[PDB]
Amino acid sequence: GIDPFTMFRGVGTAIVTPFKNGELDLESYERLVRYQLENGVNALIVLGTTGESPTVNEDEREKLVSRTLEIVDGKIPVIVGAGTNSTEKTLKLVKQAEKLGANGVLVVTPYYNKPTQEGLYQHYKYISERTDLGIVVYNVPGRTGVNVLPETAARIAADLKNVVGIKEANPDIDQIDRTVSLTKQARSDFMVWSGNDDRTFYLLCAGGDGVISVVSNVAPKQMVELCAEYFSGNLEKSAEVHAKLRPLMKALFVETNPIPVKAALNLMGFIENELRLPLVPASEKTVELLRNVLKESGLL
Amino acid sequence: DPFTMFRGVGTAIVTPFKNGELDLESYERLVRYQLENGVNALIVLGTTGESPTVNEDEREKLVSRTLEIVDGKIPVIVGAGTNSTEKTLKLVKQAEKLGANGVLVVTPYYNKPTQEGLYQHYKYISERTDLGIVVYNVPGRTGVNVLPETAARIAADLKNVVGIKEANPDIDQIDRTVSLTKQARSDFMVWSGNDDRTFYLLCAGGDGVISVVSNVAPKQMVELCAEYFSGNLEKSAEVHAKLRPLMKALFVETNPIPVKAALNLMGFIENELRLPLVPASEKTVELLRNVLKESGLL
Amino acid sequence: FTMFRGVGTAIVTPFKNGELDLESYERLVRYQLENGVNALIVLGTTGESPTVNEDEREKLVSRTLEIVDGKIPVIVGAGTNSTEKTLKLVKQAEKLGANGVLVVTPYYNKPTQEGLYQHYKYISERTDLGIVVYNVPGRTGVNVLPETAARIAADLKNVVGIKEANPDIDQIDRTVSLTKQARSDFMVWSGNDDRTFYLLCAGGDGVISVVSNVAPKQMVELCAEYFSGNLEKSAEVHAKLRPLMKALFVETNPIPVKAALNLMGFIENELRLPLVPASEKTVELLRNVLKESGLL
Amino acid sequence: PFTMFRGVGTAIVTPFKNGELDLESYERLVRYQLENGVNALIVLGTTGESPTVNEDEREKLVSRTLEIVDGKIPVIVGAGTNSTEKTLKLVKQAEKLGANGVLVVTPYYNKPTQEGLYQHYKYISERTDLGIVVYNVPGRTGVNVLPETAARIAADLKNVVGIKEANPDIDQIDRTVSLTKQARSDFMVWSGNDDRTFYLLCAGGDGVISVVSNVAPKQMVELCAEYFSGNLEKSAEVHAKLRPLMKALFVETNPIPVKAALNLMGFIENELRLPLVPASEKTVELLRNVLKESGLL
Repeated sequence: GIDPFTMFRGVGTAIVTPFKNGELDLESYERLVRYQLENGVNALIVLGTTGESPTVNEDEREKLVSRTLEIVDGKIPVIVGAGTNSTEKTLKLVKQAEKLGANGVLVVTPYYNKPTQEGLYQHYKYISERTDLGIVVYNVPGRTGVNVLPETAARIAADLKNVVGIKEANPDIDQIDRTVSLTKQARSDFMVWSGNDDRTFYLLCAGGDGVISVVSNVAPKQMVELCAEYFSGNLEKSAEVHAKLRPLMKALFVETNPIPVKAALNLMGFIENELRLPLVPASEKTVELLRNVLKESGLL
Repeated sequence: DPFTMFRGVGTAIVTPFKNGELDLESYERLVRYQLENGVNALIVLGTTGESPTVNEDEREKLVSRTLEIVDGKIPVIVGAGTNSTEKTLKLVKQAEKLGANGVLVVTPYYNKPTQEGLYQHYKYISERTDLGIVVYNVPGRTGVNVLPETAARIAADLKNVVGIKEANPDIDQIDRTVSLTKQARSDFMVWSGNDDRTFYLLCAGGDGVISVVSNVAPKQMVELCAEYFSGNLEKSAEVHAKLRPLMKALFVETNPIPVKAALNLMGFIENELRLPLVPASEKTVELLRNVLKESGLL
Repeated sequence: FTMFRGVGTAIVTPFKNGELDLESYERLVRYQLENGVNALIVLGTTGESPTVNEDEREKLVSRTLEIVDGKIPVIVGAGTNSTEKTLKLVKQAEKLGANGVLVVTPYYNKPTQEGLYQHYKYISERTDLGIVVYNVPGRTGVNVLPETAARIAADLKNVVGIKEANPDIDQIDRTVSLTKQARSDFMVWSGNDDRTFYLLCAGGDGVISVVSNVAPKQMVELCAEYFSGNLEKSAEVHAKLRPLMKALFVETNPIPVKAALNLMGFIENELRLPLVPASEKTVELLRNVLKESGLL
Repeated sequence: PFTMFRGVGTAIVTPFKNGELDLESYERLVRYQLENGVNALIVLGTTGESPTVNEDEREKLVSRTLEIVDGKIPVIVGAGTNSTEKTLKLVKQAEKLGANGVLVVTPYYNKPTQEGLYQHYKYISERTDLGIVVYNVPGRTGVNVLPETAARIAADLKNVVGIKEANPDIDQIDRTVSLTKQARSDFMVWSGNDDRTFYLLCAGGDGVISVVSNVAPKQMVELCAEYFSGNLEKSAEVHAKLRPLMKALFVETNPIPVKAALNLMGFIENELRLPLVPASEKTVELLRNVLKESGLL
């Protein structure tokens, strides 16, 4: 089976997970979700890297996913980060998300253990055969130590009907170009979304479908506009939007994400600037950089 | 406990599987092969032991069986780190309860902590456990590199941290990790995390290796270190050069895929792994056949 | 008007019996002019500038200029890692009647960013010929920072543009953006065939090409579709050309392209040491790709 | 055999003053090298700014070097370009001037194939009597000589005496030493990075062609000499003590920092030729501190 509502185009926000006094801060979370919804965002990715999946426990995951679904109420698909480096454990998280009523799962290539390409394929196949959710492959070699080859992504697209697309966070334009080209040749409706905000414009140019975004946490309307202008055939306006957002795109990565984005959302009054070890709050220099860029972007 | 402060070879031992379960009889044979050949420590449930796919119940069985066989002859150090500081503490406590002599704690992978984050991660754990802790740096797998200055800060401040397994292959890092850590604390241990860097890490002033190659060639890796420690640098270098083909072959695919194929060729285990890992290709198996034969191991 | 838009072909320097093959060469120039190429770059990397002596240089540049008869710009590779020698080469180009010079960042000696600025400044002030900065860190060991490129753009009016062969999309993006903010009319051409489409999307002006040696009409088309406002057709030309773009770099350029031009009957497959002719594997690949491509 | 030195070969700078060779300062430097026990001199290497020294100056610099040295140690002349034809010419010029050997860089910028590199050195080998030193420096050239390629060279071209290995990867260092000496037992492998010298010696190599020895000849000599004497701990201690200076000399592209340093020491004018320019104030201040710390100032 499969859930086609996961086949979104445009911006899917990899939303942070707000904490306060060491627990989930769902009141702040709800404000953030509504901020996304009110600003034209087309999907919500919960418990991705940006949402600190490594440090959110099982009971917290269920609470956060359920609350998200309640707020969203079917307006846009809700896609849940649910991948580890164990194929068995990954299936368990996928099934928990399915049980909760999620539309889809975002499933990272196993990190740290560096599986072969055939291993990656078998990993997704095992999951694909045991769920009715739409599955999004998540490639981010900088974090995981492994890169899904475009040919491997294409084989997945052809064989695993459950897998609806891929979040491509390898910043190499050769990879972006070939991932878009090969997967869509294998299956014409396979989606390819940028996993890098600053690659979005070029991934659209390559023939892709949008972005699963960090920037949209703080600037959803602008990221939406970037994509919307492109799809409208207004390449020049899309590029101008991309240009305008550049300072913010870079500033959100001067330290490991989500450290800067949480500092920025705290500056804007949405959340407490609290993360879980081994992550720690942004440096004073990062915070000063964000303050200036946000003010210059009219967000503060 | 100075027991964990081993010099020489600590074998990062594989976890044998058969028909989807732990193969503890094969594991016992491997452990005895290690003991018979003079290795100075065992590291259980490291990367080579497929820690990501071995469940909690299996971890208990595997660690208990190891201690039963080893019977206090050499330290048993248990891999017990995740990318969550809270969960890592839990794993370390379980390891303590099991009777581990120490823990090997990988830098959090995938979430790319800052240097202050790495420090705080080890400080949090170090202050809350009675066991010796070995920092494990392996940027190629984790996405993060512990700077030599950060390792030195850890050595100076965290008395519980007994040393570092340094698997960053850059000789500049190797040189500086050894130098800065031992300046911070004279008996801070530094072991190579790469078999083919062992010789140079020894030259840099380090203490040995936590090894993949010793799963199949324990005696030769022990000889490499022993020749060095006894003042015979050129003989150590010769041992190194003779092992180089085997050292290279064991990483032509992601470890432990080749080492399990090798141990299977040698009759020790079934060639079985857990997804997302899969058995070695025919090309890899053929290479191992040749290299193991040349080495006098087949 | 060295400010060309579209395709500027980095043409190979044909040899035969260890001497310049000026006969084969002229055919190739015509092959170029017939298919709407917008410029010619002579004695670039692809033209084996390192192994072509000064007399050959002169004979080659003059023969080129006579054939082109002013139809399109002739831009001559004239750069070494010595600022003083580079000037000598640039003045020579200027005297033979070149329209512009392609000046590679000093290779091998890894100058500082200030060093690169003073390098182009010194040359720029002692010539009245259009200058193209040429950045290709993979070969030279140095990368012109976009901010350095933009400082060149703003300060040195003689510097007309940059050939950007750093394949990193981040660099491509920033080079285009900063230099054009510094100076609206500053030109940025791709130095990698397989980056052309993206460089165009980035606001660039075309490509100084290797592939165009063998498929000039297609490269021109790739650009023309883009300039006309047909982004999708352009991307398709780009995808269709992908096999050939890759095949031409399976060994160090121009080893593959010369082999290809030989398959197509244009030149003899001869290079000068330390370059040697393509392997059999390379040749077989090229034969297949060229056929699939309709060029053989 | 005279060319087959062990220990320190100084890649000596080329001094300039008011735009011309400063042979008077150069002679002072050469004497500083000899006095401090250096085992060879490499002239017109990267450190000697070979790209910007004209043909006439090359001759004047080489001739003066041989006159001062008068056969005490091998004088090896940097004589390689990215053109095989031109390289042969420079090699012949060096040979006619009386150089004891030539240091021949892998062709830079045109990225030759492994076979091309082999044919490049074969072509030169068969056409001169001088000992040739292969110079591998991928960071500057864009090409890396494979250890297997260097071993083929060792086996085949009896005229090639050794290699200056400036690829800083310890794997490459290890395998270049290992494979070349297996091909030919007396093939020399010298480090082309000061901060790799200790490890290259441990690998079984033969010393270093050095930048640091320009300012600290005796210290670099001691590093190698302690190792060769079987004094591993002492060699390691020299290595550790030289770390600050080794790093400071490359905070900007060599020879920018080493010229600033020699100028601080009063040996030369701080003048380079474009596209090189003098060291920044930050670099100058670091060198001052590091040199005083090292007892060189």
